[PDB]
Amino acid sequence: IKEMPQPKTFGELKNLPLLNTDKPVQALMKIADELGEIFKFEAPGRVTRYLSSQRLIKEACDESRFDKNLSQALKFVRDFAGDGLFTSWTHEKNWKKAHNILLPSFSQQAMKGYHAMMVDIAVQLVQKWERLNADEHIEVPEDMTRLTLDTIGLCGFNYRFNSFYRDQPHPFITSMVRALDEAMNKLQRANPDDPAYDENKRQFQEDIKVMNDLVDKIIADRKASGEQSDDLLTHMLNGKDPETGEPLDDENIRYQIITFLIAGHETTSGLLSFALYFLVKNPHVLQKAAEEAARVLVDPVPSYKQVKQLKYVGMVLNEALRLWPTVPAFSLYAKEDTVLGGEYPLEKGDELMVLIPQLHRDKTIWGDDVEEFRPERFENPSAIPQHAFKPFGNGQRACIGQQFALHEATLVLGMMLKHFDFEDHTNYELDIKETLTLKPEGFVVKAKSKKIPLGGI
Ligand code: HEM
Ligand SMILES: CCCCCCCCCCCCCCCC(=O)NCC(=O)O
Repeated sequence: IKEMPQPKTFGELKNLPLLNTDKPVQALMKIADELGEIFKFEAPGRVTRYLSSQRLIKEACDESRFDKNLSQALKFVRDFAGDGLFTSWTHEKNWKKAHNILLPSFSQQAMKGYHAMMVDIAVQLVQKWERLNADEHIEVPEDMTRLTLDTIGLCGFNYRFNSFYRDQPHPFITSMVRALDEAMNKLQRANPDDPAYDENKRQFQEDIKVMNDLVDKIIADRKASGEQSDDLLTHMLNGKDPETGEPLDDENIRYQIITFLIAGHETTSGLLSFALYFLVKNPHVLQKAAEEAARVLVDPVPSYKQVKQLKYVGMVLNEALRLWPTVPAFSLYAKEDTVLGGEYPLEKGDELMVLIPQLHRDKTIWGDDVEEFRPERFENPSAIPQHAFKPFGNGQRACIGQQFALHEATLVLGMMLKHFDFEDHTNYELDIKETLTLKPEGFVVKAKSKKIPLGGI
């Protein structure tokens, strides 16, 4: 047994005020650098322990001892995501039921079926950039969000957000971002119901209505449609769980739609933005990735098999996920009393937070050069020790859309690298914006076309 390190306190508020920053994860990473593999974080009537080492996180990932917990951030997101897959407890009937009903939507057969629609949106991104004038630059995260939101909309719901037809935000995105920002900001509130937050509450309810009005539109579009679809929404509306034999009810379907539109694009936009950022900051790595894209993507538009062949692009994405996993943490609770790492006693119900970016910087696993961007670390994924690399979470509660995200991002990054040479024209200083999720803010580049014709579709 050992005393646990803990950061600075603010009297009766304990550690709570440390979350009074617009960059909490980054603040927690700095605390982990100072305190080590584990530290306690107290708030009035609440406590959790932040883990940063693979040695302790591998134990936390033992599902016989710990189950997914809804962190305070997820409890706030649940106000609009309900018992959708991301914010449901493992023991709630609707978690396994929806998991069984929707898993087929991420099968290899399904991925092959989404490919053409991913190409449709990727072609729109490449055409936008080909059409820019000499003077112009690209707002990277903004365009990656256009791409990822449209891709989940089309592949998952046969709905076109038509984001490339807009210069300003879709009300959905504005409301989604503001809702996630509010959840993050509520983390530091000692008195959530003080009147000074009435405006925040009013705005939060307004943003939730906007998201629900969009769900209404997607559902109306499907009912009134003639096109026969067999996508995510088809399974949500018609699929039956093999175990219970039951389909989802209307309320849960609405929560899944909101969940998938948000989880199904926000983090992929972050991944693509960080990958491009690292590529322009590491010229030799960008050269290797571009060479592979040119060599592999020999047709007017990429085939599904060709995307699977973009090995180095895939390594680039994994190395971007290592340094800046866009869902930066996940939470666990102890199923029963147990001892963590042979020295930290936990009582049944105690919470743990896995700080993924810190796990990914564990020098005892990766070597000392953890801050370097080296895709080659992922040349042979099998040599990576179990539970050392966890950008998609753990076990039965791991990311259900992992393959969708990586196929979309590999396809798009491959096409980007094939069609343009990129320039960090402002020598951009990394600024990571936090809204629970992480993404570069203000990242801009110039893309000079290689003038390679694009195929139809
Ligand atoms: C590279 C982009 C992505 C990253 C880094 C990511 C990361 C994660 C992580 C860390 C979790 C576990 C959360 C926890 O334990 O609290 C998770 C869960 C989940 N993700 Fe992803 N994700 C990504 C893309 C996607 C996409 C594109 C979709 C939709 C197709 C998606 C849908 C989900 C859902 C529905 C869950 C909840 C699964 C369950 O518990 O049943 N994710 N993701
Ligand atoms: C409905 C799908 C929603 C997808 C959004 C995913 C975001 C999940 C982010 C995980 C939490 C980020 C951590 C924020 C900082 C922190 O340590 N908070 C402590 C806490 O929330 O208890």
